[PDB]
Amino acid sequence: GMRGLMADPQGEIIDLPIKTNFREGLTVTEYVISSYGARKGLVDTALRT
Amino acid sequence: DLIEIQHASFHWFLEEGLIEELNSFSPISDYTGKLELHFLGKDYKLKQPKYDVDESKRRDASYSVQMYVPTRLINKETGEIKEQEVFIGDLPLMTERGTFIINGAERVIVNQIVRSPGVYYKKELDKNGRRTYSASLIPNRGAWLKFETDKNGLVYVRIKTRKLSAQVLLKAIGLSDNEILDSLHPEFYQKTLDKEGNPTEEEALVELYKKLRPPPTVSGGQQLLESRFFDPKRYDLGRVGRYKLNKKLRLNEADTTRVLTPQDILAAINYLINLEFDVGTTDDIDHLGNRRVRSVGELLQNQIRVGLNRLERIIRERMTVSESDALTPASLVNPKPLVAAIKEFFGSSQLSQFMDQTNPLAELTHKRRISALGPGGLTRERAGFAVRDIHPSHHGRICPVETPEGPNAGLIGSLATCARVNDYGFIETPYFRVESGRVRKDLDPVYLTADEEDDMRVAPGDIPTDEEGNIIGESVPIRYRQEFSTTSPEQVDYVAVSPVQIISVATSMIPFLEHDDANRALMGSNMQRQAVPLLRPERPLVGTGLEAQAARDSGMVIVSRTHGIVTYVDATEIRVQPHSGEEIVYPIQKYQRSNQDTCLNQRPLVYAGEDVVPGQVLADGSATEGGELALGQNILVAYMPWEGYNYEDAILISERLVYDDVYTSIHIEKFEIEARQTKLGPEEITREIPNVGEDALRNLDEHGIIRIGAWVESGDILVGKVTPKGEADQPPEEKLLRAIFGEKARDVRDNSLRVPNGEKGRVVDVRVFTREKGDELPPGANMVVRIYVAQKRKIQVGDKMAGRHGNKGIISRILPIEDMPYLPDGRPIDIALNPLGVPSRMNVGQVFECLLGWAGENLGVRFKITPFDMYGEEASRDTVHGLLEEASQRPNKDWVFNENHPGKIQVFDGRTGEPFDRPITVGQAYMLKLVHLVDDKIHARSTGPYSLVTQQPLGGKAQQGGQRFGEMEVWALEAYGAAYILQELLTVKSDDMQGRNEALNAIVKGKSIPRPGTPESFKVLMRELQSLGLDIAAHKVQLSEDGESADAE
Amino acid sequence: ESDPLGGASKTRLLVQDGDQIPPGAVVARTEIQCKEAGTVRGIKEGQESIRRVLLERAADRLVVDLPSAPEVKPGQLLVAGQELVPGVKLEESGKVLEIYQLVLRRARPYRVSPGAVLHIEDGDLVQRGDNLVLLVFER
Amino acid sequence: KDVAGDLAGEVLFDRLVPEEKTDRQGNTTRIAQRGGLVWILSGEVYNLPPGAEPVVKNDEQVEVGSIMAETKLVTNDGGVVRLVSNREIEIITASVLLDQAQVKLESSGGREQYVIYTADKQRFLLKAAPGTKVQNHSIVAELIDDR
RNA sequence: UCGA
Repeated sequence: GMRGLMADPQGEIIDLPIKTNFREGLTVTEYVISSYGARKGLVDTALRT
Repeated sequence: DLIEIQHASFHWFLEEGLIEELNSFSPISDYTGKLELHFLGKDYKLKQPKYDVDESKRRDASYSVQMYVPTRLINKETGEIKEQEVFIGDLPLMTERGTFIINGAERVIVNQIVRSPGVYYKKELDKNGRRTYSASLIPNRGAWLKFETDKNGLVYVRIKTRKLSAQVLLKAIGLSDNEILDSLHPEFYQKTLDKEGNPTEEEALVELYKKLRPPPTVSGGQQLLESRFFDPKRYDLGRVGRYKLNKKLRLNEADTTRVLTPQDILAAINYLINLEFDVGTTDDIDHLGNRRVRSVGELLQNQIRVGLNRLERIIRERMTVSESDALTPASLVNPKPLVAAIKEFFGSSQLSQFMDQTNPLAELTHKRRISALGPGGLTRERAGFAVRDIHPSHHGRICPVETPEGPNAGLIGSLATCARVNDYGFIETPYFRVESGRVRKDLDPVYLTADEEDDMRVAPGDIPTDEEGNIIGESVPIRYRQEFSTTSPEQVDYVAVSPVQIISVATSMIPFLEHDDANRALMGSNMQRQAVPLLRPERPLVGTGLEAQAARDSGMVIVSRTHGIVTYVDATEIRVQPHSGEEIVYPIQKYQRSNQDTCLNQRPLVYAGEDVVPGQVLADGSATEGGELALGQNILVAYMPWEGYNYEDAILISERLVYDDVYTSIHIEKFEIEARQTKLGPEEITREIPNVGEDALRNLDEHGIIRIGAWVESGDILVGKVTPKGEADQPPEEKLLRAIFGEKARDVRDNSLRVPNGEKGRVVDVRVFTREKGDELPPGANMVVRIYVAQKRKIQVGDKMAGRHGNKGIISRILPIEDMPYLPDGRPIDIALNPLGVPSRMNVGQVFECLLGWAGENLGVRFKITPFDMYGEEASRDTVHGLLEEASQRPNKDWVFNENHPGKIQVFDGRTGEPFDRPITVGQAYMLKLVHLVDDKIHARSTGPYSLVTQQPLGGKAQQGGQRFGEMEVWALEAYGAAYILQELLTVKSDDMQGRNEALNAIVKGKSIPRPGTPESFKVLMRELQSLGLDIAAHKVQLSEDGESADAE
Repeated sequence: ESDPLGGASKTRLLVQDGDQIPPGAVVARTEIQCKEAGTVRGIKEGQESIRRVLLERAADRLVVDLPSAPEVKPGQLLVAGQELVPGVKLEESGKVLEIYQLVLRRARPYRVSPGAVLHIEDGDLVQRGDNLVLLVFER
Repeated sequence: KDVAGDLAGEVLFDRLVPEEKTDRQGNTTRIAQRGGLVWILSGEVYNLPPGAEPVVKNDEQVEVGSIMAETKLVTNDGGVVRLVSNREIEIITASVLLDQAQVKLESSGGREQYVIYTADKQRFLLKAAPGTKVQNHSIVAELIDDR
């Protein structure tokens, strides 16, 4: 389906969505937006333990 | 070139960094003024080294050079010039790969990222009140200027200590009342001038001394303020601190770099007052325009600066006690505090790290790491959520994917592919100019230094362009002021030069990166730096094309430089002749030991009589194939669950990977022994050792040392060493046993070097380093023997294997080829992977890789697919399914592609011969073999060594340690009913000198005894609390008796 | 070098070296050139207020020549989307300059919610991409 | 919510009045009780330095490459300008030059000082140093006396 | 520093 609306590293939802998925392939613009949530989900795991 | 932050930094130190440190140190004077000492820094020698690059690694030395400067010692009264070259210190040189050799071990210098010097303003709300603006003038070295602004128009200056009024500092530096208000709006400054008095030029130095140093002195107030910001060799803004002052405050003067100008303090107050008038920009601490990086050329400049300051105290303490003349200038300079300053930075500092040399990918990555820790950076406890996240200014400079997971999640970054650091210490990214909707790809890039945020509009390298005409797309997504937007293509300014500009050099080796998740691409980049070099590597079929550039920049690939004709090629050297002393020899290393117990073997590639070009591969490395890099093998894979053998991330391989020497690596271990000097008697290496017969004295050459090429197993003797003893405290049992059969005990004790448990191999280097041979030895040693043992390890059950997409696993079963499933041509299946881990982790690119490598298997073409496309849905699915249709058009291969199920074929079972009910996806996967083998994880202990104080078992595999039963493990047994297991694990297994003897004697005899004694760790705590002044004791509550119990006695 | 929003700055010296300069005279004269020509607007009424100058070029004024009937008011703001007379529409919003070819100066309106703090005045000059208002809302 | 502009030019207001509700919160606020529409006209905006003066008044036509703003650089209290090889200009208000001035660096005894050998058979030692400041009623030279 |  659709990837959705990702957010900033501070928490602000960007108005530019990611209309593709992991089968169609993301763009270079849609890859750095998805990296904001992957880094946020990574550093929140280490502080959770 | 990918290594420019290490080569250009050490080149700047050898011509600009070392000259600037010696020019500021010179000249020096005495207390009276009799003689003066000044150096000539721009004429140093930098003589030849002592040992070779490979010789310094085995001799336990450092590849260093001696530093000599000419020194002119002049005298004030009597005219005399004493010119003499004096030794300064030992400086380790950078090798051809960009590394240093310290004590025989290769080390790197990790680049550390810190804050840039300058003025930074920040809006701060301390409580629910008014808006307060702060300031911070950060220098390169010295004290800080922190200007704050409270409510009701009160601007204060804080110079760690209590704050003070702004008029106290502004008048003590030397100013008038009319020189302040003319360059200031002055109506806001009247509120802070009312409740501050109005001091004169001399009515402010006294009050400044009373609050900083709490009798005031008119001469003490000037010497205190000048030593903080105006004195040389105590306050430095730096070359980049002057650049940031003239940009933020917009100053006209420049090139000061030494003394803080008092006009700059007035400009920082004027920018702070105007922030309340809604004009001016608030700086960001996480912006890369405010964050600098430093390297070996800068970090060595601070170590000689603190090393020459220790030399200044001895040079001034020798020109005052010796009141006589006729003294040599070579005795005034003591090299001992400066030698120990350089040796502390390269061997004892945290930022000089142990180099990872598993494969050439980890060697290239470790020289480009960007860590935020070090002596002057950050702390592991002071790191927060904002410093570990990704800033929007990291686009193309720092890799957002490659970072280690766990504790250092975000603090240790990696440099990107096209990133470059200038002379000021800022990361730059190349960009192509776009003029009227046309990418000008004709000239050199611009290399913007992160100034495209508030001024320029930057498009990434993903937009469809035409052939020099225009841009195809009508809506171009750009980034402007750290926000993404889609504007017209005629309004853009710059465009990226490559789609791999964001990712690093290790993330770029992953094909189909856009189809994988960002969490699994983090793991796929880390597992690629742990792959062992195999015996015969193979190039990938779905490679990205960047493997050829990373192999040449690693330094382990012999390249040509002469454009000549190859004459002689053997397994040790390659001899060519240069043309437009004409016979150069390229040496080839054969099976050299690495830092991570791997091989560094090089193999010849060229033949005799072949034209070469500058930049051609002459001899590839261990983990390098012809030209490109090769870290694994291309073998068949199938995504099907077996009978529980691939249940939870487990790997099922075949027996064909064992006898074909697939995933077979060579590991070379190194052992160490030393014949030290015992004060009872000198130790020597003999062959006739006591209590060892002919079962272990077969490989010795009547010298106590083994020969070359002897197969050693677990429990042998490498070096037979004896040690004299002087105990003479024999028990009465041993005196009666010896008196019967004779055989009186000798005065020596067997201390022979032995092979540890689970270790075997073939001895390849038995190099012995003794005295009177031309090498230096440590004190308290007579003979140093070094043994190198090489072994050939195959792939077994329990080893950790992984791919390029984060699909790690551990092999649990090796099946024969008749039990594995087979393709309809009769070819069996190597790996039977589990398809359940694919859709839960979004590993889609590993399905695109195996389906494309299977198309390249039947064709033999070795595709090179760059990441981050082209037409949508026409570049990944129809590329794979279109090339699989071309492989099915061959008359011999009609079973490769099917019309109903495209990426699937019919697989037959190997045990029963019946086909499966559903078609299975097959393909050629590229798997790697990691360093986490099953041999390094085996540890067991019955009874070994014990601790020094608590008398508990030790911990470690190399010293026969025991497993720790921590506090979370006690809570599980306390939640159980296991009270007797908990008392056994705490008393008879640890910290009891009496209970361990009776428990071990009970098992051998066969009758166990209950009631263990008091543990030793409680009696240590009892004596420690009594030494703190606390009368703590244990009593008995028995009938009419309250007596203290003696737990120790 | 100067920025793109600044313009072209020149350096010229009125007097040479080795002369008799009177006290209270000019020494250097640095002038600022103009990229595009037009009519200077947005002059400040108060003295000693020189921060930025406006240069309305020829491309900033769109001319629309309708043949049916010119129906416009002096000082009226036209929003693109409405129809003046039946038979023609609009494509660019802005203000009208002259009252048959009606020229339109290009502009873009912005709606401000009531109760919001603004950081702009009436009659000043703005740049491309600066903060103007601060809209407040409840969520 | 930050609302940034897209074009540059003159700011025009439509049915929006400002209000000064000054309180002890931040002491710099301006709210609008009736928020209407704000308009931004078109035109190129060129910023000026704070020391420059605008020589073009309102409703004046400009040409391509003409003069827009001339900076008035007036340095009073100076009569003679002197420069050989430098970047910043320097003006000199007073200059003195005594007759028969001949200095010589004949200081073989101790430290190097420029002894002024004038035509009146006098040797003046330069007590002042090249590079330091001098004030009113200061010592600049001192002659050597055999008596 | 690196694995879970």
